[PDB]
Amino acid sequence: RNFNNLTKGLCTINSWHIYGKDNAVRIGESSDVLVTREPYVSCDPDECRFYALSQGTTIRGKHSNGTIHDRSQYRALISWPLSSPPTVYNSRVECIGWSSTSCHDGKSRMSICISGPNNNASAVVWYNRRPVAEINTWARNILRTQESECVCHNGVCPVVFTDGSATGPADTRIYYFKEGKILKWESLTGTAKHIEECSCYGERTGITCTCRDNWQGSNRPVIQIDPVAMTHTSQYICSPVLTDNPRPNDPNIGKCNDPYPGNNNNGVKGFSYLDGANTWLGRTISTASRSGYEMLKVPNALTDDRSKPIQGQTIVLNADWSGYSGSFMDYWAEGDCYRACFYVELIRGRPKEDKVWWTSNSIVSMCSSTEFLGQWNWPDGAKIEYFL
Amino acid sequence: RNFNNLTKGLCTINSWHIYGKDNAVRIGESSDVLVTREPYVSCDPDECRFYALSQGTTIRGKHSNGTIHDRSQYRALISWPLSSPPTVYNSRVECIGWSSTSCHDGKSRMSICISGPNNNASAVVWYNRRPVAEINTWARNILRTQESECVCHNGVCPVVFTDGSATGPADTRIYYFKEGKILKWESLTGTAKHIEECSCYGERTGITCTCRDNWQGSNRPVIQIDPVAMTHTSQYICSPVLTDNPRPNDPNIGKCNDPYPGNNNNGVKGFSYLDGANTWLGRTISTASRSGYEMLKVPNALTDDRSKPIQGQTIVLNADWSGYSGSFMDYWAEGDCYRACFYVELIRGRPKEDKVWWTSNSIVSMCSSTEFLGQWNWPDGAKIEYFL
Amino acid sequence: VLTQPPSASGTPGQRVTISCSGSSSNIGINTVNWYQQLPGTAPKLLIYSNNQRPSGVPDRFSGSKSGTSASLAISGLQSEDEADYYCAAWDDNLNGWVFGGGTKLTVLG
Amino acid sequence: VLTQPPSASGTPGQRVTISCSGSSSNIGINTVNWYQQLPGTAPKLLIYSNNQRPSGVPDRFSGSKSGTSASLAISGLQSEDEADYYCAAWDDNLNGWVFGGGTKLTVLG
Amino acid sequence: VLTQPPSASGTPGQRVTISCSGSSSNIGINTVNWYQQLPGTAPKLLIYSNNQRPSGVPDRFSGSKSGTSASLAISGLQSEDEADYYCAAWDDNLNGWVFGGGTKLTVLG
Amino acid sequence: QVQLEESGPGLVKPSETLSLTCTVSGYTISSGYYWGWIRQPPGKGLEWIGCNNHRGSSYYNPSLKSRVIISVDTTKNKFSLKLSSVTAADTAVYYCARDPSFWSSTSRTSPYYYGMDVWGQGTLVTVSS
Ligand SMILES: *[C@@H]1O[C@H](CO)[C@@H](O[C@@H]2O[C@H](CO)[C@@H](O[C@@H]3O[C@H](CO[C@H]4O[C@H](CO[C@H]5O[C@H](CO)[C@@H](O)[C@H](O)[C@@H]5O)[C@@H](O)[C@H](O[C@H]5O[C@H](CO)[C@@H](O)[C@H](O)[C@@H]5O)[C@@H]4O)[C@@H](O)[C@H](O[C@H]4O[C@H](CO)[C@@H](O)[C@H](O)[C@@H]4O[C@H]4O[C@H](CO)[C@@H](O)[C@H](O)[C@@H]4O[C@H]4O[C@H](CO)[C@@H](O)[C@H](O)[C@@H]4O)[C@@H]3O)[C@H](O)[C@H]2NC(C)=O)[C@H](O)[C@H]1NC(C)=O
Ligand SMILES: *[C@@H]1O[C@H](CO)[C@@H](O[C@@H]2O[C@H](CO)[C@@H](O[C@@H]3O[C@H](CO[C@H]4O[C@H](CO[C@H]5O[C@H](CO)[C@@H](O)[C@H](O)[C@@H]5O)[C@@H](O)[C@H](O[C@H]5O[C@H](CO)[C@@H](O)[C@H](O)[C@@H]5O)[C@@H]4O)[C@@H](O)[C@H](O[C@H]4O[C@H](CO)[C@@H](O)[C@H](O)[C@@H]4O[C@H]4O[C@H](CO)[C@@H](O)[C@H](O)[C@@H]4O[C@H]4O[C@H](CO)[C@@H](O)[C@H](O)[C@@H]4O)[C@@H]3O)[C@H](O)[C@H]2NC(C)=O)[C@H](O)[C@H]1NC(C)=O
Ligand SMILES: *[C@@H]1O[C@H](CO)[C@@H](O[C@@H]2O[C@H](CO)[C@@H](O)[C@H](O)[C@H]2NC(C)=O)[C@H](O)[C@H]1NC(C)=O
Ligand SMILES: *[C@@H]1O[C@H](CO)[C@@H](O[C@@H]2O[C@H](CO)[C@@H](O)[C@H](O)[C@H]2NC(C)=O)[C@H](O)[C@H]1NC(C)=O
Ligand SMILES: *[C@@H]1O[C@H](CO)[C@@H](O)[C@H](O)[C@H]1NC(C)=O
Ligand SMILES: *[C@@H]1O[C@H](CO)[C@@H](O)[C@H](O)[C@H]1NC(C)=O
Repeated sequence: RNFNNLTKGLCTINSWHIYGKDNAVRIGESSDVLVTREPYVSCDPDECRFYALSQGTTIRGKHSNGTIHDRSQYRALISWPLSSPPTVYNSRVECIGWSSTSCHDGKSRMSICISGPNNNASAVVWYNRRPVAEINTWARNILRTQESECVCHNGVCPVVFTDGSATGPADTRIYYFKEGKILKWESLTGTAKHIEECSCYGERTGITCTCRDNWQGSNRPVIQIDPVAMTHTSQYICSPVLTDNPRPNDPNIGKCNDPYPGNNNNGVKGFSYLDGANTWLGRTISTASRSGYEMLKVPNALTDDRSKPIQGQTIVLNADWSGYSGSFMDYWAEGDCYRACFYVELIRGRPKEDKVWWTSNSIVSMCSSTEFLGQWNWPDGAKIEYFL
Repeated sequence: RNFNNLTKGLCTINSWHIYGKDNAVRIGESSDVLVTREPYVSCDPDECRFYALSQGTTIRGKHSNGTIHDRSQYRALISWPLSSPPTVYNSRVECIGWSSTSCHDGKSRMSICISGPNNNASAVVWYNRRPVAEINTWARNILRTQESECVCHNGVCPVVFTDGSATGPADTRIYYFKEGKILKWESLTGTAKHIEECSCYGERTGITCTCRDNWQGSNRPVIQIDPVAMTHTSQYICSPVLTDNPRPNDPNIGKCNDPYPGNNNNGVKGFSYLDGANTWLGRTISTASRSGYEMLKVPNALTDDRSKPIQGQTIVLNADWSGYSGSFMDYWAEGDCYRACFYVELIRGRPKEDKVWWTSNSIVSMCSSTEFLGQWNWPDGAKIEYFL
Repeated sequence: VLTQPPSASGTPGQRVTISCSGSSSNIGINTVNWYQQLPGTAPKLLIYSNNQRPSGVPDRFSGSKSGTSASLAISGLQSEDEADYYCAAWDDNLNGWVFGGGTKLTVLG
Repeated sequence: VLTQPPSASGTPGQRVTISCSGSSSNIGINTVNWYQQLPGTAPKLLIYSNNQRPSGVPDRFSGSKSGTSASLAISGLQSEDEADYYCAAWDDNLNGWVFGGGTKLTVLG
Repeated sequence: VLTQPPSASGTPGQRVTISCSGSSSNIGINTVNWYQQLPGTAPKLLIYSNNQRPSGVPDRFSGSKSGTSASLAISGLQSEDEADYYCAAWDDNLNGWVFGGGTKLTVLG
Repeated sequence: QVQLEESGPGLVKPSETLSLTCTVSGYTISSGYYWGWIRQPPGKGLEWIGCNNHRGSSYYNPSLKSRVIISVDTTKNKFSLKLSSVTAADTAVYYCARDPSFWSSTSRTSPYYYGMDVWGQGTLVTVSS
């Protein structure tokens, strides 16, 4: 084979349609389904799979008690076929660690996993199932990565890392990898102030990433990466549509070389597709909780500080619990453009449901269409009382 | 394909990083996971798998009562993907027997398994999934083998066997196999006095094996095998760092043409990487029990009887139960050197935990790195009370 | 460990038996031996190989084995047969001579 | 949260101890500190790094840790040692200074 | 079938409410309507689309919906409001107009 | 010897933001030790709130973060604590303290996690109508 190149444009997005859904909790009630968090979707040239970090226990086991904590020596990155639940008998382990990211470059898959204590943390870069290279910490404060998939161009796969306070300035770096090896890295630049958990996609040029600001505001940072030059810049989305959670109420005028204030030290992973007029943003419905989920068509959101939605679609009702979301694409599909897709984590259990001592998620994902299609709701459908 | 040749050197080892972990017991609490012992790791040209001897029962079944005994007609060698638990639905059986070893020569896999009564025991050599050759006993006292993987060079795979008292002199032999057939064998020679359960790795020349002395001392034997000449020698490690378990307290000066005394008729499987300055030894923390595990960098340990550690890493805390350990390598990986790796068995249940009537293990493994990475702990994380 | 009853009895001239049992790793696979101990001395081997006896042992002592259990039959019980009887076998899990404790045989009268 | 008993006691001159315990994310991995609070003021650090003490702290105060539990031993108990004692440790799940509540040490007499 | 309480009551001038609930296939997704039936006649539509009312319906009748439940609030309760009130919604599993039975609202005095 | 002293209002109404300032003297805080705050309800034990340094590398108690801000003014050698939406449960003694952890004291021979060696005398804050 050869390396995948970013040559096609994005398809026009008129509506979204369902791509996949595992119903992991509904199944888990009576079967050997693993407890997971932080799911994402990624495709190889001929296959799409779900990825997630498991807790080293099944939903109904007794070791499911306390799964609310996310950094432990029992966590690992697993992969399983789309729309199947993450069962113990069909999952493959990709790596070990409490935080990770992965992607395919057209020849093979790269996977980066972070493990260790909060200070003396480390990351191991795997390629084609072999460990290749390692990274130690620099700030010594819970090294973090993207969670969602990475995008490669001609063999080069930029990856975003953070080490430092999650409630203050932090040192972030972009590493450029090829076949698992480090070509170079850069200190992050531009006007964004705090970067975490970036969701990225490529088009015909560079790679665009939507990230979380977990310090000052509800205004998401955007990173623009040029994989050939291996250079980048950053800014916030200039739009009076806030997308983080929690968030203050939407202003009439947005700003973008400064985070929009009002909700400190918090936020969630999310995504956007920025394409001039063909621009869509995702967010929760609730401004105070991880509940509901919607897509809004907001033309020129990246640069127009008075832009407002002109079209949209409800994915998850605000009556239903939501979770982290992010973007993905099939870069090997036939056609002259890429079909944009995204996924949403549906979180059940603690801390919102205190009747159980575990936490878990189900996953739903959707892809764009050029047709105007109808809409429906996508809850996980699990009855918490069945687990009591 | 062709045969694998031992042509590359060892990589510099500055630190160890996690390679894999199954969490078999934590999962087993609520699922159909098999009871095993004596795990090891071995790789084919494109895949790494865990190997272990199963007891013919699941952890939560009623036949798990009494699994403490290790020689029975219900034992078999199984293989399953790295970091997955040894479940009943994803394991492949390689052979039947209570003691075994295996390895890949670049074209196919060889597997040797021992079965039978304590006196009229026998071994069957399999190759490419067919039985090829058989070996009967010579001393008639529980024929034993290496447990961990074997190393092949240009098709020849030396294997170490023992038949005789485990508490006195015994007859040991080295067999040289090719494509499952016996080319020759040799009575063991050199100055080592008692050899069991050898852990071997190759470099650019020969094959180096670290073995257990289960009779006179805490000073591990080393066997040096030349696979081309099909000849060998032996000695003990000349280092005042004892590595067996139980062991007396470390002396100031070691010795090596005689076992270091003080703890008779006991000991465990373990390993070392001997490479002049780039020398690392593994051992338990406890001197009296199979608890904890650490790696020590002890330059020139093979020959310097006053050498002491200059660097090290804790793998398992002494608060946690440990078990057998050993070495392995991926001999098909890209690069100019071999990345050294090792594994540790974590034993749970009887005889240390008398609240349950079974025994089982979880497995963790690590590989070297040239970077200086931090360290963490790797317990299995199972709550014994959940099984009561 | 093999299992034996703590005692046995009968009158002179009667046939009495002592049983022994348990597992597949020992008497269930290997042969079983019987020994007789008198209060003041070392035990004597009476039966070996399930049903053979050393020269000098009376033929009133007859061993038998089946399955995972075994027994010693004493025909023509004599006053002189009052003794502690022991069952023993090689047990492959331990790889060496397991005893069942003993049975006290009392001759009545 | 770390666990401590609500109270402890002894007479002058006795050796008394205060325990502290729970989890693998905190004292089970990191070091443990002890602080002493008198009724009218801020707590003073007595023990750090499991068994070290700041200059000025009497050597009658001796810390120890094992497993997932720890303790503070007070030798030569004085009337002046009546105090609220606290156990604290970094806990990686929260990533910042967990306290066990306190133990009231009463000197009898 | 939707669930309604069998009765409701209050005195003139009070605000009273009638609840309606159950499932995700009906009021949980679609809109809810309310109808009022007097003892001698056909029911009248009061509320449609959760909170809208047909012309001629007093503004004392206010509908509301959330989640999988809904209610009708009657402000300024009048003697004339004594009636059988019904909750109804489209239910996609049946694909056609499910009713909750009715609630009898009694004006006291 | 560095001294610490808390100051600010002893009374805040419910829902209001509480603001306390700790003045540091005898030491320039731009040098890097972490400074932070501890809370002690009148009848309870100690609770850590958070700490920060001159570079803003803050740490906060997860139960309070998003409600609480800790900042450092190197120019005036002061640091301060702010908590929005105070409630009855927030009545407590607040203390400011110095923390030499994270090798911020400029030593690598120190425990990474050290403890709090310098405490101010503290202040009592009541939340009430
Ligand atoms: C079959 O399926 C299809 C597909 O699903 C269904 O059709 C869909 O129906 C949904 C219904 O929700 C629509 O979604 C909403 O769309 C509106 C936008 O559409 C209107 O406005 C557009 C722009 O208006 C501007 O330009 C015009 C130009 O002349 C100007 O006149 C106007 O004043 C303004 O300047 C128009 O383009 C659009 O017209 C088009 O569509 C018409 C539809 O019938 C058609 O007739 C026209 O010819 C033309 O085609 C139309 O006028 C979004 O605004 C809306 O999003 C808001 O509301 C949802 C409701 O829950 C909310 O969740 C969103 O968050 C958002 O509301 C918040 O943000 C606002 C931002 O300012 C704020 O103002 C709101 O108050 C609110 O804010 C609150 O929450 C935030 C949360 O953080 C908080 O911060 C705030 O403080 C506050 O609390 C939805 O997206 C679909 O677009 C529509 N799709 C299609 C393709 O038609 C169809 O009905 C189904 N059929 C059946 C039988 O079931
Ligand atoms: C982030 O992660 C990194 C990576 O993990 C962390 O850094 C690691 O921290 C660990 C802490 O455990 C270190 O492991 C120990 O290392 C020491 C060796 O290091 C010291 O000594 C070396 C050699 O000294 C000799 O040469 C010097 C030359 O001048 C000479 O002066 C000296 O007198 C002596 O001759 C030095 O090379 C080394 O210096 C280097 O590292 C320094 C670190 O800070 C650095 O400053 C220097 O510049 C330089 O770089 C340093 O001085 C090992 O000795 C130790 O192993 C012993 O202790 C552990 C403790 O539990 C024990 O388990 C071991 O078994 C062993 O102790 C037993 O055996 C001894 C053998 O004689 C015996 O004496 C002991 O009493 C003890 O024996 C007991 O148990 C046995 C059991 O059978 C029993 O038989 C006996 O009777 C008895 O009961 C550890 O290996 C890592 O090396 C270090 N790694 C790195 C890369 O730095 C880092 O801290 C983490 N950071 C954070 C923030 O968390
Ligand atoms: C799950 O783990 C929690 C850990 O706290 C258990 O909660 C403890 O349960 C014991 C026994 O009932 C109580 O004495 C403790 O006070 C509890 N601690 C807390 C903080 O509530 C819980 O029982 C476990 N059980 C289940 C069903 O998950
Ligand atoms: C597991 O097997 C052991 C085999 O000994 C069982 O132990 C015996 O149990 C019976 C019934 O309670 C007792 O009469 C025997 O005295 C026991 N023998 C010994 C040596 O303890 C044990 O009960 C089995 N059960 C479980 C739960 O594993
Ligand atoms: C990707 O673009 C580069 C630009 O030089 C080209 O060399 C490379 O071959 C392209 N990749 C493929 C698969 O053609
Ligand atoms: C291994 O070395 C021998 C030495 O003669 C050589 O003949 C053989 O072909 C080598 N193996 C391979 C795969 O080249």
